[PDB]
Amino acid sequence: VTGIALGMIETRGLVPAIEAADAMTKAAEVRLVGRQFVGGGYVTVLVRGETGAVNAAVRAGADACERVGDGLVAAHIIARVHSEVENILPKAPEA
Amino acid sequence: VTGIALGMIETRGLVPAIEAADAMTKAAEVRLVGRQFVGGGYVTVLVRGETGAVNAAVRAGADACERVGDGLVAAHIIARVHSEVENILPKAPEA
Amino acid sequence: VTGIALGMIETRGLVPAIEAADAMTKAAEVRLVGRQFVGGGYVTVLVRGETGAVNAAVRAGADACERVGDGLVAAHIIARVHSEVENILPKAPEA
Amino acid sequence: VTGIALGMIETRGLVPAIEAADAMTKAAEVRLVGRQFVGGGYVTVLVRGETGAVNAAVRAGADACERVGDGLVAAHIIARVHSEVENILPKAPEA
Amino acid sequence: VTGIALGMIETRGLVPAIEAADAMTKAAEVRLVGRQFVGGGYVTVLVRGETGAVNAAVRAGADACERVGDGLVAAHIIARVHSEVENILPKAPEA
Amino acid sequence: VTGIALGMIETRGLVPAIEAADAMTKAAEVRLVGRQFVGGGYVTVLVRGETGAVNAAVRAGADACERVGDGLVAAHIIARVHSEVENILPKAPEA
Repeated sequence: VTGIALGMIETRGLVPAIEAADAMTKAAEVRLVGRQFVGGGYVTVLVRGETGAVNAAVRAGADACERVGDGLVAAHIIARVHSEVENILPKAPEA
Repeated sequence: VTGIALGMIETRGLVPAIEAADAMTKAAEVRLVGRQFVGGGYVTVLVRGETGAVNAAVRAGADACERVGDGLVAAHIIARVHSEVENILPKAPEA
Repeated sequence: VTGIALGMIETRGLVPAIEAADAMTKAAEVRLVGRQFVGGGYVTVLVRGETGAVNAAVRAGADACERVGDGLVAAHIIARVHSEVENILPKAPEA
Repeated sequence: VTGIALGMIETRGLVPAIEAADAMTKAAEVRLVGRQFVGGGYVTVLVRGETGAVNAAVRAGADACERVGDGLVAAHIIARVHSEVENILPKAPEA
Repeated sequence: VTGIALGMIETRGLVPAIEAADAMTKAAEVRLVGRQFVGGGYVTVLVRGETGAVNAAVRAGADACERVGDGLVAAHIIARVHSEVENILPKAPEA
Repeated sequence: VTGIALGMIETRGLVPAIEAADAMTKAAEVRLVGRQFVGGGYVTVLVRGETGAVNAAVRAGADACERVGDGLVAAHIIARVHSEVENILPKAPEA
């Protein structure tokens, strides 16, 4: 796979997170690299790919959870992070 | 057992979670694979099975906690996740 | 002791939790098997016994904390959980 | 020292907790056996002693933090817990 | 250094905490002995010194963060804690 | 690199945090030294540099997340912390 764009969707609840997480990977060719628990209820999900692929993922992921549980927080794409920032980005999630 | 659909119910409180967790397994043939603490008070419960089995579980689990403690958050079914997503799904809960 | 019913009281604060925890064990013959911190402020307390014993525990535990600190969240009894669910139930609390 | 009554004060903030914690021990002869972080912002402080000693502690501790930071949550005394309950009570706090 | 008074400022956010933490040490001769995360968003910062030194620290620290981020929670001085209470006070923060 | 000014942006959500984190490093020459989870939903991001560099970073980082997810909390610069304070500042984030 090996694109490096970043898709991110932030939710309130893990349940919306997991639909997001899944609709995203069903959408385009992304890699789910992280699911984090931020405290306070937000959960983020994070996937990497090429730019087209990651643009689609997030769109699809957005309108999939927007009404699941307590809903969507943000949904956002950095087509190319800076190497400085990959030091806080996970490689693969913790199962 | 070995179905792979996913049942998920998100709650506010562990106490509603545990009724959910139990009414679900009493309902159909599902496996309780996870109970997670999301921070901020939501707790999720997660079970796997075949599709029929997991459709029933969640329905039953929903109307069982909807009035327990602080109540139900979401209740949702992914009849078939993508392997990318099983990397954040637990296999069995932590006792 | 060795009943298997379940008593559960959910609170907002540990202080209400501990009165609950104590009035419960003073009430009937239950075993305090868990005190968990759910994040977000709820704390749950959990005890096992026979059915009569655990019915009484919770009643007594309820009206004991209902006005302690930030108060009672839920109070609820599963006279018989399913073995699937004992995989998230603790055996004895962590001191 | 070795009384076994229990004094408990629950706060919103550690800062009110620490004034409580200190005014309490200055008040009567109690032992500070625990300071716990409950998540969600409440912090509890817990001390043991004889009954007179622990009655005074809490009174003094109450009106000492009631206006510190975000304030007092509860303040409560179990003159004698049940041994079942000492399994969730700490022996000495974690420094 | 080795005074034993205690300065404490509680905040909502780490960012106000860190300005506090710094304006305090710039103010008088205190030792930053702790920065704790209380859950729920409050963060506390804690410094030791002589009494004059620690009185000044906190004043300076107060009006420095009162408008940073989500702001100041409390700000408070125990000129002399009881040894019972030093069992919950850290010696030096965790970097 | 090796400046020692400090840039800090506090957010509500990790997703705004990560845009901040990235726009900052794209802005000037800073080092991302930390991303912390404060509990309760705030997340902070922290970078070091020279003064000019770190002034720019934060400005850029501010108006980049102000509308991402749940948004910006604070945004703040200590051109020179005190060595006492570097004992709570991380050296490099945890990946």
